Amino acid sequence: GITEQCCTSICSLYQLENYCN
Amino acid sequence: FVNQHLCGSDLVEALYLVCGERGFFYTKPT
Repeated sequence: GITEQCCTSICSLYQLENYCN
Repeated sequence: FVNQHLCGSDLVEALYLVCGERGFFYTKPT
């Protein structure tokens, strides 16, 4: 899951930008 | 702005600013 690495963990402008195609 | 927690709502917002016009998958592990 990706919404977990951010909501269940931490997420920066790079982690969420690594999800935008 | 430092690393933080964000899900769907505030999560795609972040996905939005980071990319936004690039569109993201934002999958939901249900």
